[PDB]
Amino acid sequence: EPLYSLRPEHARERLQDDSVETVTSIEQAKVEEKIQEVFSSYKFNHLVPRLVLQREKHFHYLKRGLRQLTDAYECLDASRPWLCYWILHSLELLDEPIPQIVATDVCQFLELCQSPDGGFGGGPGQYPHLAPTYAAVNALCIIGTEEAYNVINREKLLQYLYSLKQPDGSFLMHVGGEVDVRSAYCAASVASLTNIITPDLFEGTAEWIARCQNWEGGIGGVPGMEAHGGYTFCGLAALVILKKERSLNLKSLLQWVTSRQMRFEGGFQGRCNKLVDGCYSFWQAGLLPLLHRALHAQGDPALSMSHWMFHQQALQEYILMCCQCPAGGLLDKPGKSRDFYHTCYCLSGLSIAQHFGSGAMLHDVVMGVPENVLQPTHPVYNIGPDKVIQATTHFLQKPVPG
Amino acid sequence: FLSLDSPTYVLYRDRAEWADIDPVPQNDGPSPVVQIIYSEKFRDVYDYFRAVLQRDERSERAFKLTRDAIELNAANYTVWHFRRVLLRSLQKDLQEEMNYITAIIEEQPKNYQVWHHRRVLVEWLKDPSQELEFIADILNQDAKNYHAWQHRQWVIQEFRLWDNELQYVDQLLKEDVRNNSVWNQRHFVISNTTGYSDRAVLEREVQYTLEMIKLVPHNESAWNYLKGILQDRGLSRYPNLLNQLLDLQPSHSSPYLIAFLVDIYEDMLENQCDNKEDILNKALELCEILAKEKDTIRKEYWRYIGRSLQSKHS
Ligand SMILES: Cn1cncc1[C@@](O)(c1ccc(Cl)cc1)c1cc2cc(C(=O)NN3CCOCC3)cc(-c3ccccc3)c2o1
Ligand SMILES: CC(C)=CCC/C(C)=C/CC/C(C)=C/COP(=O)(O)OP(=O)(O)O
Ligand SMILES: [Zn+2]
Repeated sequence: EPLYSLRPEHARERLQDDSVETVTSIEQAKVEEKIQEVFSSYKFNHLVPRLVLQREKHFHYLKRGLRQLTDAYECLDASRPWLCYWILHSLELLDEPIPQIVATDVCQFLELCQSPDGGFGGGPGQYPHLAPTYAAVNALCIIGTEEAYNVINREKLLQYLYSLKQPDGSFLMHVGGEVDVRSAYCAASVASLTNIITPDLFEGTAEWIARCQNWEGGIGGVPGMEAHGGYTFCGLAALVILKKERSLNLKSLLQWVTSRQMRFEGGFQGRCNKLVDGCYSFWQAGLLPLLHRALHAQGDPALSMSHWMFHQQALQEYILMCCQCPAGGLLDKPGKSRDFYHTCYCLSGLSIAQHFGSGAMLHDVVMGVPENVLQPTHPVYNIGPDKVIQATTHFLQKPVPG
Repeated sequence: FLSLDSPTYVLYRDRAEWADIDPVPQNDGPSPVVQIIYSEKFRDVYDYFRAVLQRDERSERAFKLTRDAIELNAANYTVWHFRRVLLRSLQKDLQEEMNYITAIIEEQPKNYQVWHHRRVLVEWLKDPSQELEFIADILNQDAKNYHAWQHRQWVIQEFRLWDNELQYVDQLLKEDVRNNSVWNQRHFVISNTTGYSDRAVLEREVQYTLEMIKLVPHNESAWNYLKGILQDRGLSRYPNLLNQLLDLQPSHSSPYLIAFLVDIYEDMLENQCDNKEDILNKALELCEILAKEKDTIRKEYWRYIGRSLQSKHS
């Protein structure tokens, strides 16, 4: 039949615990039984399955969240630029225009979030932090207006980045804060897009990132830690920005990420022997377009001309059948509550899985109804490719601060 | 201290000892975006936090206030920074603060700020005496908490507490041999102590891993560990490996065994092996079975491997 995870052979993909039960197998079995139910729901109810991205429902969810949130979001009071980014990117992916009045409002809000020291805080008056700084910059770029670009104080941003730089090449997330590969990516992301990369800003960074790659092939938060999709994405993406992808054993990395796709569920897990999760549809699967671009630069002649090195169809089936909340918004896995973070990354991942692109080639795979197709997203920044080029060219019109 | 959950809790605007201070409301601008309709309790605590932050009042009451702001949102790193300022400025007993962070981490272990705060306290006190035991209790509740393992690695490395970690690793491996965090910790301990060059150690490890594979053929962690400690110098450096894996193939087969065999064929085909046209086809047939039957979820990956193996070994 047309759907991969509903075919009878697929049943063979269920977990084999070798009759040796542990917390890991038991927990992986619970989720598989839960996912199977979703897959079998169509046969059970005697209906023909149809995969439809509830674009309308998600839109309402997004449009409302962009303006107001209940006290349930109190835990994100220090992550508001993140909310701006997650929502605007989702709408962007769903190809929904952002009213000029909303855009200016977002711009003014992020201005209040900007610190006199440079960088952005999680809210008005909060100290600058690299995560919300990455979020603010990405949001402003998604808007892409002269107004939005001008919100960013490029001179102060550079100063802030330097205040976080460590001797070993890594960056603090914020002053007096912790360090992990996220900071390298956030710094490289905002510094590149706004053209403030000085000759020594990222000295040693590429090397520090390469030290995070471990025996697994993936990348950990800091040297010595377990390989994880979120950190591996930050690491590679950061290296692609610095043009040092070569610093990594790309073959061991490629083998690790591809193994992170769940044979049964269809989605990805964040690390070996853990559970599948819709947001990793971007963090993990998003690494394939990066490796594809990295390998091709080295002249790899075996790379496909139409597909990324992961089951695009299965990831789309997982997202569409298991990660949509009927009320709008997307999620981790069935049974979990919706949130804007998962909405942003489940859609980002869907985009990746349905759009291939390698130079002159272009190939799509849109599972379910054709209206499911979303706007493409750039694998490094996770904002529209056009917004990247537009923002990049814009900031190139000015010199790197001194 | 008046618990934020206490039945007699009173908003700060209704507290006498705070009457002198005018709270500072949050300025979201004329037309708010992603505006959160905070509860009265939240908005009340933060309006006074903003007041104490603006005036930079380093007082005992402000210190107590940060505790409530943290409880309402442990992710607010700005509050955590001010709290550390107060700890220094007020000369607060740091072990008391250690008991405090121990309690909050038990409550919210998946938070970046709480662990970093603990790190700063340990760094300040130059005292890791409670760490291994505390981390162990957190790991006993979530054996895979990333922050917990990260904190454990940091403590062990900074204070050189290596002596008992491998034993700990064996303990947790016995509890769940599929715990990838424990296998990572295993590689962490060994590579920073004896290393993997001592042949006695490398053999010991490979035998243990192979044995774990025999016990649970489908546990990807053991397979990844075995591959990880051998791909270093190259799989073809160990001839006995190939046949030994082919031996347990009739019974202990898994798409992982097939994949490992392929990993050996490509290293061999890269280090001048005999019959470099006979081994190549063995691999391509395996890439075929993998992409078509035994591991189709990775069909695109396996088809790439085949194409790359021919692209240079034909
Ligand atoms: C490991 N993991 C895998 N899936 C999710 C996670 C997560 O634990 C995680 C930890 C650390 C990192 Cl760096 C990334 C992801 C995580 C959960 C989560 C929920 C919300 C969220 O919006 N939750 N809502 C809040 C309102 O009520 C409904 C649930 C927002 C964020 C969030 C993400 C990034 C920045 C700021 C915030 C969340 O993050
Ligand atoms: C740009 C940016 C900020 C990227 C980072 C994205 C990201 C998802 C990082 C993961 C961090 C983490 C502590 C995971 C462990 O959580 P868990 O054990 O609850 O999740 P798991 O079981 O799925 O591994
Ligand atoms: Zn998730």
